[PDB]
Amino acid sequence: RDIDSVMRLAPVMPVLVIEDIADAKPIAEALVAGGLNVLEVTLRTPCALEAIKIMKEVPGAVVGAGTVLNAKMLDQAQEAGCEFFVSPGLTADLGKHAVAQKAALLPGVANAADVMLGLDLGLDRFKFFPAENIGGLPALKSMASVFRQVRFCPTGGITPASAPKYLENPSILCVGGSWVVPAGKPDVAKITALAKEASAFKRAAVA
Amino acid sequence: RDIDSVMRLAPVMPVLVIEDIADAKPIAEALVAGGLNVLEVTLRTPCALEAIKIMKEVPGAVVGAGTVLNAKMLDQAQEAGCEFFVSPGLTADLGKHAVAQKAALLPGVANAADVMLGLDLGLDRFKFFPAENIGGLPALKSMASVFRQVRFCPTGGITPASAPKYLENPSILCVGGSWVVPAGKPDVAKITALAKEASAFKRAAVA
Amino acid sequence: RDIDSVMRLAPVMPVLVIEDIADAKPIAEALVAGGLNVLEVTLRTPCALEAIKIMKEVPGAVVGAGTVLNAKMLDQAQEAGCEFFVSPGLTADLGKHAVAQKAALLPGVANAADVMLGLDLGLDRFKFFPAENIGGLPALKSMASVFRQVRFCPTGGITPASAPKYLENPSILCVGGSWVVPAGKPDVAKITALAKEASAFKRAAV
Repeated sequence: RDIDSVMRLAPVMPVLVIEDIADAKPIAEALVAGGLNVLEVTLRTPCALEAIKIMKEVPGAVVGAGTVLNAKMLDQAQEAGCEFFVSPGLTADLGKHAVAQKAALLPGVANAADVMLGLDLGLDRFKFFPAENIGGLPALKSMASVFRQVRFCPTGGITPASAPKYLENPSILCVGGSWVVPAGKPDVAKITALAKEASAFKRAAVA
Repeated sequence: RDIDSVMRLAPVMPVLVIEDIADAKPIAEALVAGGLNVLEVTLRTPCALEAIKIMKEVPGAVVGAGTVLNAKMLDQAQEAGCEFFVSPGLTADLGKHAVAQKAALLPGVANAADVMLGLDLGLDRFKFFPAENIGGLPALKSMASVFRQVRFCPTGGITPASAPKYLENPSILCVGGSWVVPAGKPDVAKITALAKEASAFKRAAVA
Repeated sequence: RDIDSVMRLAPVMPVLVIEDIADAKPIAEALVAGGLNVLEVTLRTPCALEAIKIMKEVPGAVVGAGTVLNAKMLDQAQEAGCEFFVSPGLTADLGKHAVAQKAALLPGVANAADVMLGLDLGLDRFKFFPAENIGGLPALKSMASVFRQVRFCPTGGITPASAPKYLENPSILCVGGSWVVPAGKPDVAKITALAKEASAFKRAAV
């Protein structure tokens, strides 16, 4: 499954920071019950690859790795069973490797030079990151109107209040956010409710 | 003619999106009558290279291509007769190719690394894009005071109201804007009047 | 001395634009008397390498070069006696060269791709520049929370009022600023007082 398809499965891609492996299964189950099957587990905590291997066992879960900073990490996340890969930015190295490896990479962009490098490598789906701190929807629209063939997932500072505005733009296939898994102790009921709310967001884009 | 000379010809560089080839000659005539000889035709529409070939026949018109994403597009724009090339960002590839080809490229920058990559390739004139979404004049002043040898053309969200503020800064040679060719149906009188207005903007950099 | 140590010496790294070589010694003396020993002399003026050579003779001065755009300029700044190097951004070339040369480079980053390139080269201390124009503390926090191993010095639009907010974040080791050497005629008393004031900023990191 290529990255464009992953982006269309759900309106919101939860960005998970797993601080305790005990939380992995319940978080994943709650998200999936709520209709958010596509899970980005960030490689920001030491227990992240275990957490991935655990969520991967949850039926319906499409588990990816975030915070993939280089080819090494991408290779590790792959071995662990990740179906796609998110990185906060793009380097030529990470890109060339993802392409070579047929890996569904969703790399971060912040400006035209980033997208252009992406395009040169044969990539056309990017994470706009960190969205709210680098110009927000206005900045993304400017990029979208220049790179017509490109589609985005904005992440960074997006909330339940701002997500539907981004999703009204057809250049945006989904948004990333952590508001869906709050605090630090998992409340399966709260998570499932926030996920239901979020999985019902309308998108302009043909999903 | 090198890119610095192009930038000094006029205070405003119209950013044209030509949707109907019938409009190319009249738009170009109107702009040139108005004192805006330097025309950026964006490669955002299917008829853009024809349009360039038409405007190129207009006496006094200095026609360039915008939205040049890669070396392929640059080569095509060149074959078509473009005198200069604008891109929304800069890659090492597009840059090395422009330099090699002696093409007057005016590439987009959004931050210091972009400028630094430009400088390494032997380029010192950049488009700051999309200006109003990446910090505006305050951001551009910061860059300008660091890269003293560099000069800019900001494009992106600039209006008749903001253009003279950018043009007061001597690091700015001109600005790009699309306000000069409004709507989608050409009014030669309106265009010429808006161009006269804009061609009389004072610039610190050019008397 | 590596770059992480330079960053910890003082809370504020003055960013100096020396417009007149006569001003170099007095500025450096005043800053050092004020407890800001770490001086970044930007290579933005024609007299900057002379200025560096002068400030380098000032006892207690740790002099670096700023606005190092490439390997050539780094090598020149080195020859002139600089102990560390700051650049507004990072290129693979400048980075590879700094690493190869064991030079304490503090390069500018503005987004994740910049940091990622840094990390690939073995660097983990960056200047976030120009801070106030590319998202400020909020943007920096977003970066810091993604790149947990990295530490920053924000520069660009920082003031005495905002500097302590940045320094409360433990990902930030120090800030750069020019407010400490005002105007364009040096007032040794004003400079020393502003430097004392700035040298007493608390930092979460140190």
